[PDB]
Amino acid sequence: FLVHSSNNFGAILSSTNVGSNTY
Amino acid sequence: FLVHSSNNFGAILSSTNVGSNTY
Amino acid sequence: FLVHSSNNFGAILSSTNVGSNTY
Amino acid sequence: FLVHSSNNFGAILSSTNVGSNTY
Amino acid sequence: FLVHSSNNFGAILSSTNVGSNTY
Amino acid sequence: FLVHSSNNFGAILSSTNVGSNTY
Amino acid sequence: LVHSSNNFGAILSS
Amino acid sequence: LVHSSNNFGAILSS
Amino acid sequence: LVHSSNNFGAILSS
Amino acid sequence: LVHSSNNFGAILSS
Amino acid sequence: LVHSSNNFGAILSS
Amino acid sequence: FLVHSSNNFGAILSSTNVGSNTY
Amino acid sequence: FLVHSSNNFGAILSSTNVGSNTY
Amino acid sequence: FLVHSSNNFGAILSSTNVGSNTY
Amino acid sequence: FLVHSSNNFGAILSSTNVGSNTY
Amino acid sequence: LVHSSNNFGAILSS
Amino acid sequence: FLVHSSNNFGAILSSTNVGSNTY
Amino acid sequence: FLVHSSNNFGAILSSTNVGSNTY
Amino acid sequence: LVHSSNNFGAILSS
Amino acid sequence: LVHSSNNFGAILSS
Amino acid sequence: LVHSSNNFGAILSS
Amino acid sequence: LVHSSNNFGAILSS
Amino acid sequence: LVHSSNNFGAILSS
Amino acid sequence: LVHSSNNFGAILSS
Repeated sequence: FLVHSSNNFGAILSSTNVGSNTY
Repeated sequence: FLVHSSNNFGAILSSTNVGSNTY
Repeated sequence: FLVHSSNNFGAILSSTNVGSNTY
Repeated sequence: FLVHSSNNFGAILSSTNVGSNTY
Repeated sequence: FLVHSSNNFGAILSSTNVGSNTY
Repeated sequence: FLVHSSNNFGAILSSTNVGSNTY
Repeated sequence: LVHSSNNFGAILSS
Repeated sequence: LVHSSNNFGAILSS
Repeated sequence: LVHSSNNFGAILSS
Repeated sequence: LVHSSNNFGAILSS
Repeated sequence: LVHSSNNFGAILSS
Repeated sequence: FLVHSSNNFGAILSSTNVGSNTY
Repeated sequence: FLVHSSNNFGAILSSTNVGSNTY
Repeated sequence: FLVHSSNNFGAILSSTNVGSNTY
Repeated sequence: FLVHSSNNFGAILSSTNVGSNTY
Repeated sequence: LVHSSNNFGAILSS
Repeated sequence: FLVHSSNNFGAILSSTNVGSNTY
Repeated sequence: FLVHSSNNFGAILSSTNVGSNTY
Repeated sequence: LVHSSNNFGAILSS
Repeated sequence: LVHSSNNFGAILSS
Repeated sequence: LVHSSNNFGAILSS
Repeated sequence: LVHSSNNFGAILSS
Repeated sequence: LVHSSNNFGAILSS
Repeated sequence: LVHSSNNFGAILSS
């Protein structure tokens, strides 16, 4: 058998910025 | 058998910004 | 047998902004 | 047998903005 | 047998804005 | 049997910025 | 005393 | 005393 | 006393 | 007394 | 007294 | 005086997909 | 004086999809 | 004086889909 | 005086995908 | 008294 | 006087993917 | 006087992927 | 012969 | 012969 | 013969 | 013969 | 014969 | 004969 187990107990803050390109 | 288990117990804050491109 | 199990117990705040492009 | 189980017990706030493009 | 089970016990606030484009 | 186990108990802060290119 | 067998749903006892 | 067998739905006991 | 067998769902007892 | 056998889900007892 | 056998999920007892 | 001038003479194809999140 | 001038001479195809979330 | 001028000379095709959420 | 001038003469193809997160 | 056998998940007892 | 001039004469293909996170 | 001049005459292909994180 | 003075709009002559 | 002065609109001559 | 003075818009002559 | 003075816009002559 | 003075925009003559 | 004075933009003659 195959078992994928993910357990998260903490706060996560993710910020992603893509852009600001001048052509 | 195959078991995918996802467990999240914490606050998650995600911000994504795409754009601001001048052509 | 195959088992997909998703369990979320925490607050989630997601903000997505796409745009602001000048041509 | 195949079992998809989704369980959400927390508040979710999602904001999506698309637009603000000048041509 | 195949079982899709969705269970939501929390408040959900979704805001979507599309538009504000000048041509 | 094969077992993938991921356990996170700490706060995670990730910031990603891609862009700011002038052509 | 709560006994649950083959629980695929969400069970909430208070 | 709550006994549930083959529960695929949502059970809420208060 | 909480006894759970073959629990694939989410069980919340308070 | 909490006894869990073959628990693949999330169990929360408070 | 908490006894867990074959626990693949997340168990939280408080 | 202040002059904002935007001139677009080419075809623009924009595709945006937001979603497909399981909780 | 202040002058905002927008001029578009090309075809524009925009597709936006928001949704497909399971709770 | 203030002058907002918008001029569009090209075909525009916009498709927006919001929904398909299961709770 | 201040002059912002944007001139685009080429085809632009932008694809943005945000999502596919399992909690 | 906490007894855990074949624990592949995360167990948190407080 | 201040002059911002942007001139683009070439095809631009931008692809952005954000997501695919398991918690 | 101050003059910012950007001139692009070539094809640009940009691909950005952010994500695929397991917690 | 096309003469345009202070053109803020779009002028198309064919 | 097309002469336009202070054109803020769209002028189309064919 | 095309003469343009103070052109802030887009002029297209074909 | 194309003469342009103070051109801040886009001029296209074909 | 193309004469351009104080050209801040894009001029395309073909 | 192409004469350009104070060209800050892009000029393309073909």
